[PDB]
Amino acid sequence: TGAGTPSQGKKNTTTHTKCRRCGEKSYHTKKKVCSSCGFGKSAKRRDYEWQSKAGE
Amino acid sequence: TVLHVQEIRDMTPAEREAELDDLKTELLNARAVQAAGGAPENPGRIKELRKAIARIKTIQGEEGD
Amino acid sequence: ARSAYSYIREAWKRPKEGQIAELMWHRMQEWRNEPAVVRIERPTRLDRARSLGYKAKQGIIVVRVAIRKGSSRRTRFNKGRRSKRMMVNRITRKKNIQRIAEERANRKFPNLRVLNSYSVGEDGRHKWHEVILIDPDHPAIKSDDQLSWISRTRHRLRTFRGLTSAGRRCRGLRGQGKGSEKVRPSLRVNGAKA
Amino acid sequence: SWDVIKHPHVTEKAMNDMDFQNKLQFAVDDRASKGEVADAVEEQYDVTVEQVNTQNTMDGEKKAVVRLSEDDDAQEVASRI
Amino acid sequence: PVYVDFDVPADLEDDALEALEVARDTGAVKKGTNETTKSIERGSAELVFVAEDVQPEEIVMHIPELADEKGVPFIFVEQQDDLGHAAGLEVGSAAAAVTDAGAAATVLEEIADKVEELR
Amino acid sequence: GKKSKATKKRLAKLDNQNSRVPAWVMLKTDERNHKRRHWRRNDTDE
RNA sequence: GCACGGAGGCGAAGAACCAUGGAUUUCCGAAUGAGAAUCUCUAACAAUUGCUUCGCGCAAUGAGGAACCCCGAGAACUGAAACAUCUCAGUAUCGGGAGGAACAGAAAACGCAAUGUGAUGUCGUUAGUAACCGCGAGUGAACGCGAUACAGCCCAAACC
RNA sequence: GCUUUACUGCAGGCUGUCGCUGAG
Ligand SMILES: [Cl-]
Ligand SMILES: [Cl-]
Ligand SMILES: [K+]
Ligand SMILES: [Mg+2]
Ligand SMILES: [Mg+2]
Ligand SMILES: [Mg+2]
Ligand SMILES: [Mg+2]
Ligand SMILES: [Mg+2]
Ligand SMILES: [Mg+2]
Ligand SMILES: [Mg+2]
Ligand SMILES: [Mg+2]
Ligand SMILES: [Mg+2]
Ligand SMILES: [Mg+2]
Ligand code: NA
Ligand code: NA
Ligand code: NA
Ligand code: NA
Ligand code: NA
Ligand code: NA
Ligand code: NA
Ligand code: NA
Ligand code: NA
Ligand code: NA
Ligand code: NA
Ligand code: NA
Repeated sequence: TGAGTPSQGKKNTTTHTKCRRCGEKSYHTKKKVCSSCGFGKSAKRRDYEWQSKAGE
Repeated sequence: TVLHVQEIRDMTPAEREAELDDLKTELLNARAVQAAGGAPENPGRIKELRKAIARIKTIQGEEGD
Repeated sequence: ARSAYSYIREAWKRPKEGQIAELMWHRMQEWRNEPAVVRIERPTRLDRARSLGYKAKQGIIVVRVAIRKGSSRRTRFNKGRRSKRMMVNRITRKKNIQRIAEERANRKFPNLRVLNSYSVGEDGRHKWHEVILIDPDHPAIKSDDQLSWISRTRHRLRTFRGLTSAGRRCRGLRGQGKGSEKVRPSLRVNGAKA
Repeated sequence: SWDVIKHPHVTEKAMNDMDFQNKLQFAVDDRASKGEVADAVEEQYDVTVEQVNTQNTMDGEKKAVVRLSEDDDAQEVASRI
Repeated sequence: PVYVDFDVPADLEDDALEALEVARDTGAVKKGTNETTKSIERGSAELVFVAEDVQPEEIVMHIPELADEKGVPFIFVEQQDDLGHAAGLEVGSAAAAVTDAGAAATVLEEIADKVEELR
Repeated sequence: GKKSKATKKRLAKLDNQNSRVPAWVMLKTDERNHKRRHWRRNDTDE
């Protein structure tokens, strides 16, 4: 079976959903953790410095 | 408009509540007429009815009911 | 005449001698069955605490903290590293155990602030220190002309910024002259070179 | 504080229920239970509510189908508004 | 415990505390370990009391040997608050000193004897 | 699929946001809905 | 309101509009009764603490913020025309935390060695000087001086 | 990337010593 097109057919699972905390569709409903704001893992909001050029 | 602030304050706590429940019903019947696509409207009032209600509520808080 | 305190001090100069020696052998046994952070009604070293700022007053807390001995508990590298940085065993942290203690204690008492801390011995693997903490919200401390300074907002979380006792000493700020070129007025401002 | 009744839901189907089954349909706040819907209705129109059916609509609001006792007449209650 | 080498019978203790109370009213007494310590050093101490329920034990450790090399007699009390109350304090006390008894210099002197004998 | 009362509310808003700028606004502005979302060509969140 | 339509309305009971103060202020959210993709289930400072009338009674913490600041963790590409110490660099990045600024600070100092200076930052200079270093490549201060601004105190103990 | 008696190091294992550690 091709890992391409023919393997695209089984993708009827729901994972990342609208996050109750930040409103982005990144709340992983299996993990109960948001990939965007960290809701469900961190009380503090997710944020890293590599999200921007070092000097900015 | 047809209902000023002085007049709301010249009411007794029991008169505002009576006036309130009065406006709420005018409003509620206004909305029913609108919900039925009713044209006998006068948009300026359904708007006023909301402001009058706010004022009354505002005063109720000021006077302590 | 010598203060009664002066005796408590004298005894602790050589914690492995005479009476205090047998006291430690006794205590530690109970200590090793105690938690990481245990509040205690009275300082084991009265002279010490009082000397540091302690007072048998409302809003003043003391707690004994157990920290593991030895170098840094470090994980080996999982990617490319030059020999110099393939280190594991001999690497030691730049924060002394006493300072770790101060922090652990402080976290256990979120509303309190660290005043000072002192050692109370160690066995083969532990190291115990007692930390004096203060409730910057309790009047009597707000009203104490000798401690009310710690109630100031500018002092929120003193330990975590190293504004402590051992904090400043650990930051190499002891000397005012030669040697402190990279220490004062702050390690970070000196580009982290001490 | 929110009010239970929002406004009368008037549509061809609502009409049929009112004319043929003595039922009044309303747009009610979605936090309102059938019982709350029942009381509010009786108090607002002075009638006897027999049964209430609810449905959360694809309009973001809750719809309530209220049946009045044979004693009352929906057609008449609705005609005064 | 570590600074306690002999046990004081319940009764002896009572005669001791009894003497202390009359001491505070008839003579002079020092309340608190510090004040107690200075007495032994300044020699003005005739009889010194030391609790057995003191924690930490460092606060008192020195009393015994300090008193032995100063000739001043000392006795052990079991309860810390009994010593306090007896000395006339609303709080407890780790140690006390009878600085010149009063209407008890007799009974007292004999308690010192009873203890010396208690080895 | 089984949707919840909250979900249903959202899908609902989206459907509404999928109406066209009323004619009157055209006149009142002397003269486009950039948020037009087809159910087949577009994909909603969640 | 943007927004110049239609209908209607408000304003001399001084509206619009602006300033300050006040009312209201759904749900999720540190999110704190418990659970949950913004809803639900049967009184709530959840959790950790301080005081304690030992009762959540009185209080604290939590999270945010453009960067700045302070305390910890800590690369590699690269340079050395290879490369290992060295360099990139205590940089990037990561953990913890404060403020409106932080940090530092009233000598167990300096050491133009003196019959001298006199808390601390910072700026200019001292200086690519001294010092480091396969003594390669590279790395790199301080005292002092001139300025800015200046400010000096509180415990522990002895004796009570 | 991989290999090894290539160069340099780093974990890990074994072993001596110190501290925990005391009585005859
Ligand atoms: Cl702190
Ligand atoms: Cl000079
Ligand atoms: K390198
Ligand atoms: Mg693949
Ligand atoms: Mg249903
Ligand atoms: Mg439609
Ligand atoms: Mg909650
Ligand atoms: Mg390389
Ligand atoms: Mg190279
Ligand atoms: Mg600075
Ligand atoms: Mg070369
Ligand atoms: Mg360098
Ligand atoms: Mg110098
Ligand atoms: Na704290
Ligand atoms: Na250094
Ligand atoms: Na509606
Ligand atoms: Na779609
Ligand atoms: Na508001
Ligand atoms: Na709280
Ligand atoms: Na309580
Ligand atoms: Na090269
Ligand atoms: Na190469
Ligand atoms: Na080198
Ligand atoms: Na000169
Ligand atoms: Na390869």
